[PDB]
Amino acid sequence: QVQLVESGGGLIQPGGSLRLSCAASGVTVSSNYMSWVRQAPGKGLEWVSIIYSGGTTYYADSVKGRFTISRDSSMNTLYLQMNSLRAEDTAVYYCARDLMVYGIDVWGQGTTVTVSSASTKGPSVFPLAPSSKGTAALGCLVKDYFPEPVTVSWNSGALTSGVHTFPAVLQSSGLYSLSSVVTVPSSSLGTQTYICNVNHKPSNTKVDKKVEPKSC
Amino acid sequence: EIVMTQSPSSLSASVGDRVTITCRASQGISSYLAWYQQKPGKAPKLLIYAASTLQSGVPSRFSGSGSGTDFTLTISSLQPEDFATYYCQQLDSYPPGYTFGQGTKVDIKRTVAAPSVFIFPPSDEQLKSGTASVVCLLNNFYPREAKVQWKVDNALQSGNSQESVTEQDSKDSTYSLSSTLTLSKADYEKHKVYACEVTHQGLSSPVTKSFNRGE
Amino acid sequence: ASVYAWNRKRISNCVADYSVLYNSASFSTFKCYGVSPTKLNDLCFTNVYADSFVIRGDEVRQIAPGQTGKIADYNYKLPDDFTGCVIAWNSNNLDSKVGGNYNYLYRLFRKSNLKPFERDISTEIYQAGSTPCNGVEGFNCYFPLQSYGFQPTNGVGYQPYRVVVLSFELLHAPATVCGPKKSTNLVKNKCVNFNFNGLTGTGVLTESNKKFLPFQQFGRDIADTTDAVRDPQTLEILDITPCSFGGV
Amino acid sequence: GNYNYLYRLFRKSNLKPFERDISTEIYQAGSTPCNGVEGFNCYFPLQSYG
Ligand SMILES: *[C@@H]1O[C@H](CO)[C@@H](O)[C@H](O)[C@H]1NC(C)=O
Repeated sequence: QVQLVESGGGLIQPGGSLRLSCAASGVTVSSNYMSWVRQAPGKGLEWVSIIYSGGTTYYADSVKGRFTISRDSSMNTLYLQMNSLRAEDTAVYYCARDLMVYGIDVWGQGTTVTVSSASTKGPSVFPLAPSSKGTAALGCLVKDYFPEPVTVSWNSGALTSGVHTFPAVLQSSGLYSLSSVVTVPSSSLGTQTYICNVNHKPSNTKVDKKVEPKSC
Repeated sequence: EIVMTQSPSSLSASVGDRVTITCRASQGISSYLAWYQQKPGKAPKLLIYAASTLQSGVPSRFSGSGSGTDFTLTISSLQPEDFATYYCQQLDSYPPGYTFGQGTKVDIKRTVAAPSVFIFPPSDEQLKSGTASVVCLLNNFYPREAKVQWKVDNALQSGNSQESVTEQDSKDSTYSLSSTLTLSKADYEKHKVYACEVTHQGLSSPVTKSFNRGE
Repeated sequence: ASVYAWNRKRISNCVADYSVLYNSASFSTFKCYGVSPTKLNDLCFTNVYADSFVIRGDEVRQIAPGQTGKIADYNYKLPDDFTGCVIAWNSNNLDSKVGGNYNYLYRLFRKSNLKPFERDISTEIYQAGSTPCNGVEGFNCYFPLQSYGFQPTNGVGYQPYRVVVLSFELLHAPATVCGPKKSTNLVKNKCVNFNFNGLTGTGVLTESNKKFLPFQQFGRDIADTTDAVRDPQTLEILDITPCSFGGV
Repeated sequence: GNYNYLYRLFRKSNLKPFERDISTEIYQAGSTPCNGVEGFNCYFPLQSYG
């Protein structure tokens, strides 16, 4: 069993502190080049830190003087101590065994770090009404919630064909937004009710919104 | 500093195709290069190390070649489990850090499909709050490349919109895209004609959907 | 030499002309710790050590006191209190081949850092995991050495540099390495302040009449006073008559 | 690292008692005249403390 298992991630306000663990089996952490690599949403892998088997450590410029890599030989575990956290530290954090010229061959499953001043908030659910003008589109706008995730269904699961729930985007305000759409026959807009079901466990919010043709 | 230039940003491939991905070092790095595979939500998987050596356990259809500045990855016969993102890494660089290529997404090839475009006005409920969201929908299209332009009273709007794309549909291999235009209620009520203009390979000429505020 | 197997030449019992070194336009790195380069020619040491090897350009900065990295930790380590000079120059025209020069190797895997001036030439398989290796390579079982493979098209950071580390050791034993300590011309029949081989004084040097033995250097009068000297370069004996003086 | 505190590293001769030297003339460590241009064997006499 050669694997790396990360833990310790979570949601934390800026300026807080967070300690990540990386438990290894098979690989001996203190006998290897061990790195921390992170990946921000939609961005590329960014190296954070590395500790040599002999004890030498290095850090990315962006984390110098705030992060500290370490290890416990008795626990065969790698650690990353993250102080003075900032919003732009938000990413999934991987631990990895580096073989230099032989590449990076063992990666963990990743732990997620989210740094934000945003207050937990349930979403507003607004209708995206089908236009008056063979098939019509309608949906729901799930705006201004935090943190991730929300799930959306239609007619309590009875409407699944043609449903597209988009990945959420982060707004300048630090809250998430998201839309769920479905395409349906124009001929049904008067005889078939469409309700979207929005669930956001962090805020204990379940909202059902009926989407109707708009009345000019 | 050494720069890695990877191309293309995306390619489309059917199962059985020969795929080729290219990586260019801004100066000679000899054989100090590695190739990885990564799928949405998963960690990277090492494929080739030292430019041309096959990592243990990686299928033999993967192969790397090149030394100096120009490097290629090669998938001799693309399998269903090979649809992923791929990128190169300069090995043992200085200053410390991992320089990765920009990445190549390998999606499922299919016939061209033009999007269905729908525009949605802000709801009356939302307008009561102070913010107007305008949403433009691009439904079931292929390929992924698509350009959406918002126009407000024929003024091309940039800087106040965000886009979201789904993953390739597991049944018809299309994409769907949404675009959300956010305005203050006060600004929104200063203009009449709201439109998104969509250009796409499947459309002979840009398709525009619009509404007039209050109609 | 390959950096892991760096070469060491022990230099003793000789005169060192350092003018050849510091006045050279052909070195790209030349950093001295604990000694001034120009002011080395008037110093004696008991031993000089010359360590030489090849590394990457990006690694040249690791040949210094208090540095870290694969070379300083696992290949060549200077002490924190280093008294010597590190000299380096680009040798891409020499130590790279078009197919890649794989003759130069470095240690890539080692459990702990080298002590200063330690030289590890072991080839034991490196146990990166829990189960042992027993000389068999494989996963978690890695040959400790790796090759640079210098190609001439490499950027400077990957091109080979030759490095020579001069260490200057001073023990409680007779010194055998000193610097040139040149001399000048000599003038006669004029009051001069003179410094012959080990003695110094003031006086007038004149052509002598004595017959010194082949091994005699310094004369001596009856009252334990220097009287004549043997010129170190010219095999001529010079009488030392103290410069004229008297009461006024 | 505070580097506002400096120390002179080179000088053509030792200071006399209570002598003060604040000149920034380029020290010529080699045989090549510097002509006020820093470079190889042409150093700024001051160096910052770490
Ligand atoms: C010393 O060198 C000079 C020329 O540099 C030469 O004329 C003289 O004979 C030499 N003396 C001895 C003892 O070799």
